Amino acid sequence: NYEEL
Amino acid sequence: KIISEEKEILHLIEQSKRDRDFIDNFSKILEEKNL
Amino acid sequence: EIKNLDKALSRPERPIVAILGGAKVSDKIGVLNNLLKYVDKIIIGGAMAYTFLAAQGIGIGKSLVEEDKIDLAREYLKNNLDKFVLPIDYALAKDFEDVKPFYNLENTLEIPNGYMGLDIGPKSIEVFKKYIKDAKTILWNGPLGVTEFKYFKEGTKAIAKAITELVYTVVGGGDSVAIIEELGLDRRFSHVSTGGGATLEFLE
Amino acid sequence: MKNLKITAIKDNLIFVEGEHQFSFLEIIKFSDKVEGVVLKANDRSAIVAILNEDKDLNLTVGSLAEATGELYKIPIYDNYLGSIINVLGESLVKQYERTNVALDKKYVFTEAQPIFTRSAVNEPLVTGITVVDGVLPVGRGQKELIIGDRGTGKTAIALNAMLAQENTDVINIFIAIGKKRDEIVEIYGTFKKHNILHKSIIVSAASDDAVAARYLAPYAGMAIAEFFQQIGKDVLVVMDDLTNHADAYRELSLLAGIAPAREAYPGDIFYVHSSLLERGGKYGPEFGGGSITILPIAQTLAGDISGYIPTNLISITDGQIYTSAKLFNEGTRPAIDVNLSVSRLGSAAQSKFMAFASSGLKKIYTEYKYLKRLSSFSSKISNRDLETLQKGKAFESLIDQAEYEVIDYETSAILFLLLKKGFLNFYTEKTEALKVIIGVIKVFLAKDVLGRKMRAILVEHGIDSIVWNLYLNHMILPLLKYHLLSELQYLATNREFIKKFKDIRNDGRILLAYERKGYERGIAYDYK
Amino acid sequence: DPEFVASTYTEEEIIHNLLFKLYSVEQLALFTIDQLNALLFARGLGLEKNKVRAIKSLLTLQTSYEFMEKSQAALLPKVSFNPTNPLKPIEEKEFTIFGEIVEIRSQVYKIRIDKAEEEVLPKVIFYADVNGKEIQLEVADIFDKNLVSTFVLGNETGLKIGTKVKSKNQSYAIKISKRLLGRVIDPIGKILDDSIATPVHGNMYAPLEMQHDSEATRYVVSPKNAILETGIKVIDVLLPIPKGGKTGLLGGAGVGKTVIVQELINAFIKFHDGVSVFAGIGERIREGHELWKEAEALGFLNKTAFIFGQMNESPGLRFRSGISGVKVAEYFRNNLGKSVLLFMDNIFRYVQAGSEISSLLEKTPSAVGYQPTLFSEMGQLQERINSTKDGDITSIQAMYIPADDFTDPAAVAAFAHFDSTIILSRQLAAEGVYPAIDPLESNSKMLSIKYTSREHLDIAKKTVQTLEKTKTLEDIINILGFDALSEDDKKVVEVGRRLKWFLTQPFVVAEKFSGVPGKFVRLKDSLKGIKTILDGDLNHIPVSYFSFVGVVEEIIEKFNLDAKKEALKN
Amino acid sequence: TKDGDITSIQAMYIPADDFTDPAAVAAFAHFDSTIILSRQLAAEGVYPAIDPLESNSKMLSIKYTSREHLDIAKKTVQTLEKTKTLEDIINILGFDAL
Ligand SMILES: Nc1ncnc2c1ncn2[C@@H]1O[C@H](COP(=O)(O)OP(=O)(O)OP(=O)(O)O)[C@@H](O)[C@H]1O
Ligand SMILES: Nc1ncnc2c1ncn2[C@@H]1O[C@H](COP(=O)(O)OP(=O)(O)O)[C@@H](O)[C@H]1O
Ligand SMILES: [Mg+2]
Ligand SMILES: [Mg+2]
Repeated sequence: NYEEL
Repeated sequence: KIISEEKEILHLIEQSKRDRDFIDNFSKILEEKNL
Repeated sequence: EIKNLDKALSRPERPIVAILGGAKVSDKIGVLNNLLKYVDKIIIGGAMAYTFLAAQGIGIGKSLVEEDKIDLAREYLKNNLDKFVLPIDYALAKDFEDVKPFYNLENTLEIPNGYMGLDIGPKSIEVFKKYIKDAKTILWNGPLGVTEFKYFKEGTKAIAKAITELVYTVVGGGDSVAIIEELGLDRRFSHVSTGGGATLEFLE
Repeated sequence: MKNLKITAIKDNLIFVEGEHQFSFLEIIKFSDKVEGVVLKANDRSAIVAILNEDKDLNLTVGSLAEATGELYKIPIYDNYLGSIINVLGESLVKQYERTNVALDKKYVFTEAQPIFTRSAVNEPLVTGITVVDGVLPVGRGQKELIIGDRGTGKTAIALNAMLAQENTDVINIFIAIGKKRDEIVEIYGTFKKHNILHKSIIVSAASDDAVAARYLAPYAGMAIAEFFQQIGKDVLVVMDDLTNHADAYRELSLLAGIAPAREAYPGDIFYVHSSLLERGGKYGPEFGGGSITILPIAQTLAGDISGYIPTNLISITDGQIYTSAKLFNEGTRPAIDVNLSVSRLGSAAQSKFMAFASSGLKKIYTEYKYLKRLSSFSSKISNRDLETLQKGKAFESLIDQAEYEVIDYETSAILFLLLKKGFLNFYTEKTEALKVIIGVIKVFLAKDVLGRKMRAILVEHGIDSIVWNLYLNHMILPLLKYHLLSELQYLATNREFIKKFKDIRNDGRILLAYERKGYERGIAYDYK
Repeated sequence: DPEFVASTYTEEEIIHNLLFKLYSVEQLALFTIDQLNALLFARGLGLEKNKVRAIKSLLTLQTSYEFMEKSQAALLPKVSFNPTNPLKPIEEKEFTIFGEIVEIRSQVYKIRIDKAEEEVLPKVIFYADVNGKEIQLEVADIFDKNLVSTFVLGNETGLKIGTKVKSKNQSYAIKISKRLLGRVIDPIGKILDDSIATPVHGNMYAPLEMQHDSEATRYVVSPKNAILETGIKVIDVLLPIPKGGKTGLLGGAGVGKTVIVQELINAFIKFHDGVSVFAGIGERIREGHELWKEAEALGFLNKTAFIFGQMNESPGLRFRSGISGVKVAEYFRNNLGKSVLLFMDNIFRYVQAGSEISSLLEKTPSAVGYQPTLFSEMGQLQERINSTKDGDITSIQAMYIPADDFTDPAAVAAFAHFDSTIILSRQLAAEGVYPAIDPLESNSKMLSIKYTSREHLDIAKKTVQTLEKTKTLEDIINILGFDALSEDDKKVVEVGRRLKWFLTQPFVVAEKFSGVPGKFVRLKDSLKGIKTILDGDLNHIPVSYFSFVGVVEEIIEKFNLDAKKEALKN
Repeated sequence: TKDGDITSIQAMYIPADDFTDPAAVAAFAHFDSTIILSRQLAAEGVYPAIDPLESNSKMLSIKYTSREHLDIAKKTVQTLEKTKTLEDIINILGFDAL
């Protein structure tokens, strides 16, 4: 996921 | 706006600590006055 | 014919890597869709690469862009992020004239004002060669640089040599077919499509 | 033309009076054959050291002399190769005839070329010694000192280095400073026997030659080397030895009247060696495109490397090969101290195959030496200790070779890889298995046409581990297995030999047939 | 006013200022591995093989106050450093003294003066012209009014009796400016990096003139108070380098000093964003060429000023290399207000050249044949490196100890000035341990509470204690076997082994030998890793995993990956 | 020369038992065979007091002797060196440590 990065 | 106020306060604290610990100008050291 | 566009588009052997060389971000959108749901690792070169750099927030200088699809690039990076390999080094010139190139030695990502991007630099060449070395399928489509200029065609010849010296390589673009004909790049590629809109539809 | 006259003769040094523009080391001519160099000078007088003497001419007070105005220039002649010569170019022992038309004249005291004329040293100079080739690499253009006590085998190492160039394109120049004449003649005979005489020059200044001649011999040798390098050649230079050269210079300086310094050597004893040794290196195509490799020799007293001259020579050179008397007593040949020797160049001076073959040999040797030293006191050792002892013993047995024995670069690399794989620990104290292995590998790489192809692949191509493993498991191991069985019969009874050699093709029939037809040991294919 | 603020900056200044650009984390998540690695290499943090770790490193570098200060200043009109007490160039004179050579020898020539407009001064330079080549002779002794003695600065070939010489009654001078960066010269200013000898544009300064109004000015100095960050785990944790002091690199031959020197040059130029001056004394031609070529290749050539007194040059020329390097550093601090990291190699050769010059000029040798003015000359060299209001001059000097004799007079003279000594071991290098720094023998004066924290001191003390104790116990292990240890001794030995192997590090310059990419480890990361190892947390990992890594997490990740592969294999 | 041989046997004196004396160093360069006598061995009663661990000979080559002689000489010198090393251990740590 983009948000996890 | 690049530097936040909190980080500026931290930098001021660190610079004050450095200026207190290591003194370059000898007129900044407390002297006892003869009486 | 069908042995590449149809037969080879069903059960590719991992790892699979694709190269798209073009000067328009909004000229290959659909291709991305079928590519991202088919191929994981993709090289991107050209003016659409500079559009992607503008989307990411990097400086672009006086390079040609497509301001309409900036948010489209942001969306294609947000959903999938560890897929694309954009170049780092960019040979630059003051204007469109093919003059002796100039480089940004420090912070190679940034493109300063008064310069436009036309071709990738030696660091980008080396990193692309490193990515090419570990591969099993090659799908070349278009020039990552600007082939029409003499002082801006080193990238295409270097990547062609890298793809040919070392697994199956092919060509899937009319511009790639032209570059191969003008440079002799059929040593490793089985065949070229030159489909244009037909190639885009077969790749969509 | 003569304008100087002799006024005194003290300590074999001539004192000349006359009005001239004297310069340091200027040549003063006393006759057609006799000449000297200026050590000190005034506005009207000078001190001259004679280079050579003539029986006919007897120099006295009042004899006239001519000041040439130039420094010493050595002439280059056709028959220098395969010859022993003076510092003046006279053929003491020659193999061919001299045309008497000099090809060139070189200044013996030329300044070294600056840093922009050099190129990176990246090619291996094959010494012919396994331990030097693998653990202490020497590259073309690298000055490498050989330092040790008397009778430890330094001259032997240098001679091995020159003999290993039999099949290469390197030119050998041997400079003898204060050496015995019989030893020089024996070295010339050794050159002749090994067919390296046609490209070797010896510049000889014996122990009873004039001191100026002994001082100038290395400079003349390096001038000849520079003549050969300026036309793009590779040259290997051996100086034997620079301690005698320093002694000769000290004698000259003390006789002249120069104030003594540390150990009574003149003040500039470091300069005369640094300026001499910095003239060797690798050069770019615009400045000759050649290379000069220097192997100076230095003698220490009871292992004391703290002397002035050894310290200077260690500070100047790129690496040091130490010869130990204790290792000579222990039976090591050559008695090279690996723990003390250093090579700053490293794998940069090795081929890719050799670098891959000798990755971690120094660490294994160090661990083995530590364990062997402590073995006389310890009682309990782990299994890793047993494997370390086996590998170290195999390494010691591998790096031992006879005198004037050249071992090929690729043979050394293959032996190193065999050791690293564990294939050389079955034998012990016999060292005939390793002898037949070396013979087989040399014949395979030198005679068999496919062996020649493999040799080229190993020389100019750096192969990966898989390709080398395929080579080892398909041609080397079967040949070694068959010939080890055929010449060491009891080896088959060894459990380790049977274990390591149970998954290799048994090609004994065809190789026995080739033995019957008379093919020499090592030719596996005759596909002409 | 973007146009106005950009009007005060040259195009090269904008190119440099593109480095100090702030990137938001939202943008940073969208970069690729290749772009992140390019950014890290441009900012000197070294390559990273993980995404989130690279973003964290970039954010940590960007969140620093100095980086934010530079980024904020990069969007403002140029402010010029106003030089107080600059270096004044030499004055313009004519050739006022004329004479000729009357006595010759090896390296020493006597000059008789015929036509003089003024009396000759000590240390002035006489110029001679032979075959279109210029030779400089430095004056040593003035015997009477019209007779002096001189020694050559360079090559003495071509000099003879009656060679006319002329002098301006001035010491030797060199051309200094910012254009000296990226060029290679010798102490007297001769070009050494090309055959056509493209000149260096600058002003002529005399390196032997200090330009002090009074001696009291030499006591207006600021004692060292700061620690320079190098990115090397062992140096940062155990041997802090003073900023404005002196660090000695000691060892035998082949220990690896020059690789450390190159790594420190690169780290100072890239990470610390400064100016580097290299002064080779008795520099081998091959090593000088190699170091120049790798400086060009690695990209720190354009910010380094090289001075090379070569090994084959006269001792007088070899002696002046340190003075010329010090003068260049003084110019780069006083005139431009930039912190300079000055590198010296090799100090032993400087001492040897001084001894040679003393012996040549007929002076009575001191003990062990050294010059009577040994300590005086060492002080003369080392006393011009200091820290003043204008900036810092840090020195990192490599020394060769002959036969490991630390009581040699040259070494005894050198230790009088070193603020931190880093001693390399040939045994430790032979074990494959690099950078092969001996932690027990080396020590730093900056590992106190005046400069470091309580945590740093505690970690350093515990590390040294553990290493000494495991060194003691290893002999017992070797003799009596690993079983003879007690229960606590086994844990101590394992912790010590893992600590010793964790201190190794791959350098970005040493990629030529082993082919392994280098790394840059911050002080906090090294402290956290050593703290984790000291507690015994990673005692379940084989020792082979601790070798040549960057941070503590790499070992854990590699061990977890190997365990996963082993679990999948069966 | 071809007219005949001149075989030289020479005795060299070592002042103050200092084998680094310049005269000894100069003489070492000319001896094909070098035989060094020890004062400690003579004190122990060994006669001749020849120290084989300090001497050397260039006639120990395959060009002049057989393989067996070379092997025997090398083994003898190696054994004497090992014994000399072990005598220090015996002297300090006693005999039962071996
Ligand atoms: N590889 C070798 N195997 C066996 N003997 C060897 C070997 N190398 C040298 N020797 C022997 O060692 C002795 C010394 O040889 P060499 O002339 O090389 O010594 P050196 O160190 O130059 O001595 P010196 O001080 O007399 O010049 C000779 O007897 C020679 O035969
Ligand atoms: N960090 C390192 N990694 C690998 N090798 C090194 C390292 N540092 C030094 N070396 C080795 O040292 C050799 C060069 O020695 P050098 O740096 O000149 O040491 P010194 O200058 O102290 O003699 C090289 O061959 C290299 O292999
Ligand atoms: Mg010899
Ligand atoms: Mg060094």
